[PDB]
Amino acid sequence: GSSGSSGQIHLFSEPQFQGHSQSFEETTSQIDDSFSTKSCRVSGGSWVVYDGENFTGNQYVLEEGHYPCLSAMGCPPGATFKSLRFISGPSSG
Repeated sequence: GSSGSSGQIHLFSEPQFQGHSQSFEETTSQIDDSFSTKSCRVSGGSWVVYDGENFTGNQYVLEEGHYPCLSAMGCPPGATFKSLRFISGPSSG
């Protein structure tokens, strides 16, 4: 039906892409032990991170790029993502 540029997100427990790391190619609902994430890495489409489970609560999207810290992403100092939603952003049609 709809296909194009692949998408994926790379989360890192510690800032500067350090410490623990977790990548998600498909839409996630629960994070590994709700492991906090200070830095992330978007690649191919945007990604929404909800502090609540089942994509509930507040949502914070992320453009394509490299986020060394949270500030740059916008998220407040002390946010914990529980669910993820891969955004195909662009679509051929």
